[PDB]
Amino acid sequence: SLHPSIPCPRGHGAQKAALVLLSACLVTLWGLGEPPEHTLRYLVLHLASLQLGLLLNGVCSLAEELRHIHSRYRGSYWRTVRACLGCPLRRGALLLLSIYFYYSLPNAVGPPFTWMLALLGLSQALNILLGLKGLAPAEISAVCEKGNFNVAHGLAWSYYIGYLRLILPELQARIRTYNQHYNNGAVSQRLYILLPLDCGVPDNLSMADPNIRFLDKLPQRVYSNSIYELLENGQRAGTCVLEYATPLQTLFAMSQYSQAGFSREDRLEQAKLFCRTLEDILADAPESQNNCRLIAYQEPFSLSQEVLRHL
Amino acid sequence: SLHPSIPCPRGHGAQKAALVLLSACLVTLWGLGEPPEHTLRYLVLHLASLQLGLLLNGVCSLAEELRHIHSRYRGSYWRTVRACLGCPLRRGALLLLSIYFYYSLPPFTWMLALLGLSQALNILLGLKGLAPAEISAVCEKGNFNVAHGLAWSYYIGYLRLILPELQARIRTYNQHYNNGAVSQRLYILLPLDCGVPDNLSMADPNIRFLDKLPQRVYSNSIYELLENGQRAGTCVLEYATPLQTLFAMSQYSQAGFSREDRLEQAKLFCRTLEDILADAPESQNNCRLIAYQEPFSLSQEVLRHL
Amino acid sequence: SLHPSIPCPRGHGAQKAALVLLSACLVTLWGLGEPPEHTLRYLVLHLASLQLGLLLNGVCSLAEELRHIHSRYRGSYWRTVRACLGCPLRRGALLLLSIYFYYSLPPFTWMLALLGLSQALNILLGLKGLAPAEISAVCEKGNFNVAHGLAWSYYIGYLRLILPELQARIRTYNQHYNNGAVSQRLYILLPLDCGVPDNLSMADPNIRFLDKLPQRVYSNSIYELLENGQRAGTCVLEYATPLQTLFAMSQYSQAGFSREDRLEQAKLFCRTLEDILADAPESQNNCRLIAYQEPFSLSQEVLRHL
Amino acid sequence: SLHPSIPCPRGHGAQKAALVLLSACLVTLWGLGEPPEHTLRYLVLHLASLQLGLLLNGVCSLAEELRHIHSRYRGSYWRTVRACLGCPLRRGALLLLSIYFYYSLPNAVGPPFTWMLALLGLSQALNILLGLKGLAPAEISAVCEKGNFNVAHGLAWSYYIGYLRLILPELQARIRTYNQHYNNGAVSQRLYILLPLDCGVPDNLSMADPNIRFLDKLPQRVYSNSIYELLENGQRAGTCVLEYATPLQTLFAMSQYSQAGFSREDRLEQAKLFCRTLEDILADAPESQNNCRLIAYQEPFSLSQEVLRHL
Amino acid sequence: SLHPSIPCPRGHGAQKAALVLLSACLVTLWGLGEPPEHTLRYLVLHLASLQLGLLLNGVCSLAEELRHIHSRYRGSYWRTVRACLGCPLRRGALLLLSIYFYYSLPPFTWMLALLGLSQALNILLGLKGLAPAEISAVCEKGNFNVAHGLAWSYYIGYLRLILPELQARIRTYNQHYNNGAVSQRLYILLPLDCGVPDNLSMADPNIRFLDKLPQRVYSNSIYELLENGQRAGTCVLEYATPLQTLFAMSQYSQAGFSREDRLEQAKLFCRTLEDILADAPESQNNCRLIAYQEPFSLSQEVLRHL
Ligand SMILES: CCn1nc(C)cc1C(=O)Nc1nc2cc(C(N)=O)cc(OC)c2n1C/C=C/Cn1c(NC(=O)c2cc(C)nn2CC)nc2cc(C(N)=O)cc(OCCCN3CCOCC3)c21
Ligand SMILES: CCn1nc(C)cc1C(=O)Nc1nc2cc(C(N)=O)cc(OC)c2n1C/C=C/Cn1c(NC(=O)c2cc(C)nn2CC)nc2cc(C(N)=O)cc(OCCCN3CCOCC3)c21
Ligand SMILES: CC1(C)C(=O)N(Cc2c(F)cccc2Cl)c2cc(C(=O)NCc3c(F)cc(F)cc3F)ccc21
Ligand SMILES: CC1(C)C(=O)N(Cc2c(F)cccc2Cl)c2cc(C(=O)NCc3c(F)cc(F)cc3F)ccc21
Repeated sequence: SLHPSIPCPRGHGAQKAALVLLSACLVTLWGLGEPPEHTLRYLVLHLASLQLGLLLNGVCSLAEELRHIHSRYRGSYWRTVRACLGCPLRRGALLLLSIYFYYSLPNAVGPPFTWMLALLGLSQALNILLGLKGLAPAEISAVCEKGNFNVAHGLAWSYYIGYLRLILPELQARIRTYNQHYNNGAVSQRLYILLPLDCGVPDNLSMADPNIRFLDKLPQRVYSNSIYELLENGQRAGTCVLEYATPLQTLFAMSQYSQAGFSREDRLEQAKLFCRTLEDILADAPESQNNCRLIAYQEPFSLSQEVLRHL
Repeated sequence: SLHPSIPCPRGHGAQKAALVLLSACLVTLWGLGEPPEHTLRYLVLHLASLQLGLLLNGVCSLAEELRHIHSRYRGSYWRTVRACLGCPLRRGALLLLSIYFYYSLPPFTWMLALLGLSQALNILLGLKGLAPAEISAVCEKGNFNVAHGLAWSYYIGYLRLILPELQARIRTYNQHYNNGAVSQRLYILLPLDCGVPDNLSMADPNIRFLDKLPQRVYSNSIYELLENGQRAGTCVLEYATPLQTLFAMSQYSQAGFSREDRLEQAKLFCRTLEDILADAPESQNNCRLIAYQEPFSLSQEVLRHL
Repeated sequence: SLHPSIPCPRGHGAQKAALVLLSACLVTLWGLGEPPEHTLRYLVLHLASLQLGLLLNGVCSLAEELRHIHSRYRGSYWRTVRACLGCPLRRGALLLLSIYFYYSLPPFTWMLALLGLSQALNILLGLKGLAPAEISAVCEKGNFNVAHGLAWSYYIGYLRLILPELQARIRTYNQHYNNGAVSQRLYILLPLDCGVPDNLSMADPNIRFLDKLPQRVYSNSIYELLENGQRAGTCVLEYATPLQTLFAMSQYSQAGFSREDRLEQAKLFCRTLEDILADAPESQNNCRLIAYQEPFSLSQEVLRHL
Repeated sequence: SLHPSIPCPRGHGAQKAALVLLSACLVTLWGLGEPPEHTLRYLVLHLASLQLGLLLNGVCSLAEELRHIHSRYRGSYWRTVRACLGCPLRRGALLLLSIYFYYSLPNAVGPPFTWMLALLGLSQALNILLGLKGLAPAEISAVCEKGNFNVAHGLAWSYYIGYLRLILPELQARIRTYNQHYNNGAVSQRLYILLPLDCGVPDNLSMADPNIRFLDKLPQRVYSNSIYELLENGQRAGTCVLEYATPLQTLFAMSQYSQAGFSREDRLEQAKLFCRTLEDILADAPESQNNCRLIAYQEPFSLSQEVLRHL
Repeated sequence: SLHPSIPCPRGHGAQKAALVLLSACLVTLWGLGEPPEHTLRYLVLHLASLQLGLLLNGVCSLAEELRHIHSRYRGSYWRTVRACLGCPLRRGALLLLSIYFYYSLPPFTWMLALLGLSQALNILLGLKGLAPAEISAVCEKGNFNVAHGLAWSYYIGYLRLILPELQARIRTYNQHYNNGAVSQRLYILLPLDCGVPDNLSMADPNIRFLDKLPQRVYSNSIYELLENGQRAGTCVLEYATPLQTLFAMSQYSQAGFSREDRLEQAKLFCRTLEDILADAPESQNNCRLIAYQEPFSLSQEVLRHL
């Protein structure tokens, strides 16, 4: 909600679509009136074949993982087996069910047991070699945003743990001291962290818009926060402690280099994700309680207008 | 390499396994000896079913992304369809070819309904789950890991700004004071357990603080290294704060960052910091990384690198 | 009564629902008018199958606790069997009667093997899930809560030691001072959001710190109760520290305790603390519990109870 | 590990036994060689009946949870439905599967759809009213321990957050200062916390055993901690900051009161669980960086011997 | 956008031309409707002949690089074979498959000898020469250009080191100058004709040299911009010395750098310099590129950008 261009967390729309598709398929099956015994047997055989294919792919992965057991898996074999096949005992039970219900049940549509196993191994080898069973970017994004497999996650958490959680307490006291000592307008008691989505972070904040102009270094493990006054049609509508977000600058510098594999599309994606994650952390932090305000913006507009409307 | 516990980049053992499995499958198919027209039809049907399942999964993902199209994909349907279904042209051609072969190769709509029901059950319950090893491999290949971002930010923000002047400051200190020669390399420690005391001396009594390097300010601390009570050497010891941040991430509940994930990302962070510092112009053998896993004397490990 | 958003203890709505379901079942069996012998035979068979499934689940539980027998049950097999199978004599008699009826009522070993397989599948995959509402009801009934312990500790540890002396010290401060006299009741605030600032001024500027009560010392404070900028009274304001403890528990990842559970336990803590203080011999209406949920004027809410 | 009587966390042995039983059942089925389609159909129908019974139980639970919607569920029906029927879409899909399979598949042993529904409703009503489906205490304890549904966990976390986390940092400095002043042996730099499993906590630690005697009050929120010395055959072999665990005292007081429903067997179980939870928290917490040691004991034995052996 | 004569990056017009050609071929095949077996056999034979010709060309290339194996490829035969034969596995499989079709489809040795002779004549006389358009496309695809190196060196050596301090020096001179403030940007001139005078006075009398910026001895210059004989502003004009380097390169005979190539590389240099400066962190709109070619008024062109 910081900016309309920042994505929201993934919902359960896929589950709802799956439920609707299941209902439609059930309605079609009831309408056609085909025998249900064949339907159940074929569905069980299909699921058994899928489980056996997953087993074969997991074994193929285990073949390479066995050389990583000493380093990535603390020298334990059951850990590697679980990482290759998911839950060990549940998958084993599913495999036993597959074996029992394929070696016994009739197979009108499907190969015989050992011939089916050979053909399925051939198909799995073809999938591994040619990469047919790949992951579309939607699934990769969902996995990344579910298990927190990102770089924006790391950058935002580092920003909170290292810088914000350290200056948020003393910020109010220092602002109050500056207001009391110097009787020359008023200063808002919240640091406004700017979040340029396009990751364009100049070293000089005043160059973003001439209205934002530096006024004074806020008096004081040595944090220097330059305060800026906001000119509205040439008149100072107020002043505030304003600064950029350095993780966005590090994201941009990551995109510049060639040892990152981090392109402009990925840079913008991570900028949006970092802004959202920092919003979450600051919303649910004890230090950030009417203390700091995030101002996310994408240049298509003047910065002073948004800073003032948030003021 | 950096440490025996640090996982080396993934090898091609999966390709060797695929080759072995392909050889075994060819051997057994030749042994059984059945006409290949039936095999071809069955395999084409299998790929057709797999492609139809992928299409249904993409349809569900499209229904999910209908509410994120305007923000994630700049409000363009082409990007959303490509994200949910892979490459548009390639996947579309593959699905069309599979459908044509499926219709040509000898119930017609009943099979489609059964396949749709099976895919809906797979998506809802989650039978075809992604194994943790596959997820880790994909994330590492695509640089979708937290440690990569943390290490790159560490290099860009702190290392790149102090390494050029570290040698100059060390030389100034050496020409300003003597015995006691400080090493010209920043010995960055990488404790894989991620338990970092706020002071080196607290972590190990064999390590003593000596002085502070001359200096935004960048204060560095030169430490005394002890052995049997005698000073063996002095180096600019400095913990890698990204590991402390990983530990704090694992502490909080909002991160969803488990201890096993913490150790794995510590290993990845050390490895990618090695990779970054290997080719970094600012790194000219003036910064040596030390990785140690307590099952230990830290001072002995530091000296072994001297 | 304490707050509209605090859940009252569960009544017997499930009993009414069961009665309605039983009445509907009687109505529908009367409507069909099926012979009762077959109905009874099938009901007994279903109950025997459920008993056998419970027996197999208890066998699996006993296999699990065979290694815990030394600690959980002090090396006693009888207690282990009772824990894994409920009442020993009653469950044993019920299982024996069910087996006898199943043998008498008209495959036998095939059905037993299939029932064992079904129970193994239920235990492995986890089809027989537990409803979260049922889990919450069981926890509330059997005191398997966290807020229960939190509130009992807060009452026993702190309230029980200050409530007798709070009125005496309030009176001492009243006679020491002059005319609005401080209220002789403790207005313990209970912010259900669990976000407690260290100072009341930060929570609400209209509330101001005024003085400290005279004294193993409890430094209870006396605050200015400003309405429209004028002091309408004086009393002792004191946050509930178990709320801060629950907040810190929700913050950490080593608690298995989420924000939804945090609000749930704040509700339960307020409810059971009020229940304890209602019957507390030390409490003689000398401490008034004030609770609120932020959607708010704190000073006006406090003045309402004044 | 602290004491042989403290129960270890539940392992996956239950699933191991389940897999063993499944293998035995599969072997038995293969030996009998009954028509596999009959077995699969019967299993599907049994699972459908179980799902329908769970649906009826969830509906009955909702019938009482709906009156708590305004307070316990923040006034939302979706929350109540989710809390009564588990995951909404997954449970709905399972229910639709059960309905479709029962309405279509033949059943040699099984009532017709409406008559089966009536009989299952009667059985569910009987189970609810009479409590026939009695939850054995072992599974109740397993669920409570898995989901942190025990007062011991809350008391341990409160003990850590309120008291230990505020004194453990400065404890080392205070002990070092006291050692600097009074050179009259040396005091251990680790706080020892006594855990009486019998929940018998006297007000004075000295009266617990003659060999333990209070020496001096450690100089400093008043965190006055009394140091105690150990009389090994009349000699002060060691001295340390020793005190009881007040959560165990509160547990004993709870057991004394009749308004807690907190019996003696439950008191012992909760004492053990509190000890183990505090062990875990101190093991992983940063403040307890080899700063505190827990001495858990149960009187069937001298306390001083255990304290010395831990020293 | 920098200049009308600056070429845009190569598009995909050839893809559209191929689409039109394919459409015409499909239309004529549908119109004629000749049997497809002969068409397939002829096309397969033609493709196999093309593959065999490429194989023979690669064999000759390998015979050439048998002496460069130890210099260009560090003494590894596999890299040399890949260089002379494209992707090893893909092209090897293509050649094997083409051979398999060629043998399967029905003299044979005479055809192979004739194909070898045709390849020998193609290589010796260079019939399959690379048109300059294809060479330019490959160079712009793989970034094989003199302009690329020149612009990258200009950015990394000069612009990246003077863009930051230029604005500070300009601000100092602005709060040092009594009388029109100088612009805060570097107005780099990019004369596409590459005829650069040693001074701006010779370029146009309407532009006057005024002063030297305070100072690495970069020592930029500030000029007077005369409009109608009166000063309209002052900017830090500064030629692009890589253009002079390109001109001097074209002058000499050892460069192999004709005037056409000189103009092409000047245009490419300007385009890639703009591309680099667009994403350059040091560029904060403090350096405005100016390009101009006489079919001209330099002073008016500079005033337009103000
Ligand atoms: C960013 C690189 N990085 N990635 C990861 C992962 C870890 C690190 C890392 O190690 N950084 C770091 N370590 C230092 C140690 C010393 C020293 N003397 O030892 C000196 C340094 O440079 C001053 C140090 N720096 C760089 C600057 C750091 C701290 N800092 C930040 N941080 C971030 O923005 C940020 C981005 C991301 C992502 N995560 N974070 C949080 C860390 N913003 C600041 C704004 C102001 C201002 N407005 O004035 C002043 C600051 O510094 C004053 C505090 C100095 N204290 C710091 C700790 O205690 C000793 C010295 C600010
Ligand atoms: C809270 C953590 N925790 N969870 C469980 C379970 C057990 C404990 C625990 O161990 N607590 C504890 N033990 C101590 C021992 C010493 C010592 N020197 O030995 C010193 C301490 O700190 C001063 C001790 N503390 C913390 C302070 C505690 C008592 N106290 C509380 N109570 C709670 O908040 C609370 C929350 C929940 C839930 N349950 N409770 C009841 C305990 N509110 C207070 C408000 C004031 C004020 N502003 O006026 C002053 C207080 O105490 C001043 C000194 C009184 N003391 C002196 C020593 O004897 C005991 C009494 C207050
Ligand atoms: C839903 C439905 C009816 C369906 O559409 N298919 C696709 C399909 C084929 F794959 C193959 C042939 C026909 C159809 Cl029609 C399917 C498959 C099975 C099954 O058991 N496949 C086992 C199996 C193979 F068939 C080939 C193989 F190489 C390995 C393997 F392990 C069950 C039900 C279905
Ligand atoms: C696994 C297997 C073979 C099994 O062991 N039983 C136990 C059992 C009975 F319950 C009932 C009779 C015999 C057996 Cl033998 C079972 C039941 C069904 C079934 O459909 N039960 C519907 C159903 C009822 F019959 C009575 C009722 F009150 C509600 C109800 F919902 C399917 C498969 C099995």
